[PDB]
Amino acid sequence: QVQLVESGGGVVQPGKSLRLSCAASGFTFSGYGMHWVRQAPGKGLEWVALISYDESNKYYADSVKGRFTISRDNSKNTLYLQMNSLRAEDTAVYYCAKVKFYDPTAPNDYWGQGTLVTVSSGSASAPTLFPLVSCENSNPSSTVAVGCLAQDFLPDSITFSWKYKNNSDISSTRGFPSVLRGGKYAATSQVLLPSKDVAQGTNEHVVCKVQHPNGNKEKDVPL
Amino acid sequence: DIQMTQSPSSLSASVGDRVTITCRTSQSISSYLNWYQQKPGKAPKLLIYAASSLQSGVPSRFSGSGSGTDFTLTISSLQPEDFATYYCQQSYSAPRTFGQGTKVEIKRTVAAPSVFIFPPSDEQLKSGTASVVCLLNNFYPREAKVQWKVDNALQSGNSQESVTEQDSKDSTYSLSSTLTLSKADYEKHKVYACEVTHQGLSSPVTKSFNRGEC
Repeated sequence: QVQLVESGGGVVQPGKSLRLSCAASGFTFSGYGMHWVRQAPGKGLEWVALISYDESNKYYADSVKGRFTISRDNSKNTLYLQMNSLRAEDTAVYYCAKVKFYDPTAPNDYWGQGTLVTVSSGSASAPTLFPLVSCENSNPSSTVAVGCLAQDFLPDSITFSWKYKNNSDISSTRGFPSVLRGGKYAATSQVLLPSKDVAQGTNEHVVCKVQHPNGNKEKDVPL
Repeated sequence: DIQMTQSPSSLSASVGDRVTITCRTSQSISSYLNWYQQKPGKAPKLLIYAASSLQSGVPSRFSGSGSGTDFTLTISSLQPEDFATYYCQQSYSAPRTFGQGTKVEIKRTVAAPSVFIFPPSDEQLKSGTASVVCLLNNFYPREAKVQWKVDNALQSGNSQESVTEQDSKDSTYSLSSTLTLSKADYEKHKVYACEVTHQGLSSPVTKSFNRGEC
């Protein structure tokens, strides 16, 4: 089937440059125009640029005009997007989209998976975990809530995991989206444990684990 | 630039309901409006182009109409898979513009949030920063207002919210607000209050603690 695969995304500081690739397959790449559409984290879709099948016409969104540059290699069936003078504003998932037919108004019928382009002045780092224990514990509830605070990480690619003291997975986990705390991200996780006597006893604590490209870390959260 | 205005921002509906999303443009785009559907973590899918032409494979329960400046998307009868975010796009002029999106969420019964407050770990305090965390669990609708009151003084600018996606099992949401202060500022305050006001609470519930009582 028609497959489009972007690549080239990464963590980069402002002023720097990056170059995306979109490998097309399953269709006559050379016969269609291609578009680059970005989507800022938690926001709408924003059109970046387009290039005609014959490479004659190339248009860009006002915000990227002069900084980005679109191109294609009809022989390699690859579309490119050269991103220069990256600003924090450009942080987003970049999708390359094929148009449906030979017409200026043609709809983007096939989209790629996208690449995350995180532009921050902070440096990529693994999160700093801190335990979140309810003040005086959650006694007036059938479930004591302990949490885990992951902070100062970049890029926004973390996965929380919880294991009981006996090293087995915890089902009652809540994962919250990451908030941008000045260049870096911070995220929270929460576990709801049955206070009904089994609030602790033997299990003096639980284990909070986080996955991250720059380093997986864990912490013990007291019960 | 052709400004696209989409309404409503979000709409609660149940399977079987007829849905109608509207998209309006600041200037005529004469029927060249496209409708895309997007689910969390996935790429947009083309549903309708040229205001009313259905893309190959798109179910017939989807239909569009309109011209010039007012277009609408109608889902004759929502199905479980139709709950997603929908965008309208204008491919009449370059730059191509998109609507802000319309999230079609599952209609659920009102639920009061289980609020919780967590004080910063000593480890974190020793390192210079204080993160007071307030987690609201399983509530509905999404409209919940958390307010930080440090010593009964309104806090603004140092709190950050994060709402989960509508829970797959119960159609509820959860929010986490984080008030971040520097160790020094934290220590010069006793009562840390998280005032939660939600459509399912007769009165604003406040969860708090006095620095050092735990």
